[PDB]
Amino acid sequence: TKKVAIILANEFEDIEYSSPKEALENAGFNTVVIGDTANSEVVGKHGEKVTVDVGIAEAKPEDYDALLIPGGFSPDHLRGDTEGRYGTFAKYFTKNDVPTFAIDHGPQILIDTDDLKGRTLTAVLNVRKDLSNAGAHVVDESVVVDNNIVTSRVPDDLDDFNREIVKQLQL
Amino acid sequence: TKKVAIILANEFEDIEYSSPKEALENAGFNTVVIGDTANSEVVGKHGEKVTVDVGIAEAKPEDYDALLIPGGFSPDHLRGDTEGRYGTFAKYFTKNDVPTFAIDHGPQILIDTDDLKGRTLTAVLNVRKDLSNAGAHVVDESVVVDNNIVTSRVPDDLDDFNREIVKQLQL
Repeated sequence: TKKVAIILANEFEDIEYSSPKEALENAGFNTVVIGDTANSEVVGKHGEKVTVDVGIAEAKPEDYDALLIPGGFSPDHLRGDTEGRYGTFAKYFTKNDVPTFAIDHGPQILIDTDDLKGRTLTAVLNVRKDLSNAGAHVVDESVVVDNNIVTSRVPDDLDDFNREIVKQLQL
Repeated sequence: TKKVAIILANEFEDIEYSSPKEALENAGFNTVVIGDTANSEVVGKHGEKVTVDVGIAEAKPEDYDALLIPGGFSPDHLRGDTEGRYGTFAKYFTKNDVPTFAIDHGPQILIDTDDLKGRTLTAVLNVRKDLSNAGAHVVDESVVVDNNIVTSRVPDDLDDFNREIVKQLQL
């Protein structure tokens, strides 16, 4: 069975967690929350409470068949890690062409892989300039699929996002 | 006289608004809050309420002698402006070498000027990579002064930040 790593800090956009999680699980895939401390709780911008399954220090990226990065301010928090561990984690996925799903602010973590040069991505308007500064070809579409990397901008994009991420994993 | 434009959205870091505002006003300078709509109220991430003085649609950067950008998630919201009007507002200050003060996440708005290449600044760890990708020389110091641009990282830097921003205006 295929299993998706979801990297999560506080103040994630609740629905950008719950909606892709439900779409993946409905397609038969499992999901695992990776955050600072196993068994700690992170809380969405709108109060959703999620328990972290696996600590970032223990997580083995090769265990997972895809990476999901919900938006809101969770990505910004993750990029506060003094050792940059979430960028390093994401880099396994970008370096090995493993399905990598990132919505809204989620693509901010992909900047930290240094692997975006010549990749085609969208994201929330707020961060598009930083994606372009990281060398991405940035567009403004509801979903963008560049081989393994699937990106979307906002919660209104979820239908399109969800349908692409599940297709990616079916391969 | 001397008037400092403070660009502000919801979820600013309260003290990064109030402490520089108070230093500037102690030293005899006026502050004007620039936001989406004149006379509306924005609320800090710890609850502080601020009235917007001047709407970004009306505001003319030439009218001001400095720009102050408090951090928290305010800069992120401002960068979400559909027409990019807060970046455009900042461009006046960076092009014309007017005193420009940004703390914590505040330098994220300076990215949108496209004027950071070769400039030296600091910011909160979370956004340094994006400043480097924008061509800035990023360092980790409590306050950095590059001609007109004064930056700092976190609220603990505020004594150093405040000293430098007031020194700019006296000069």
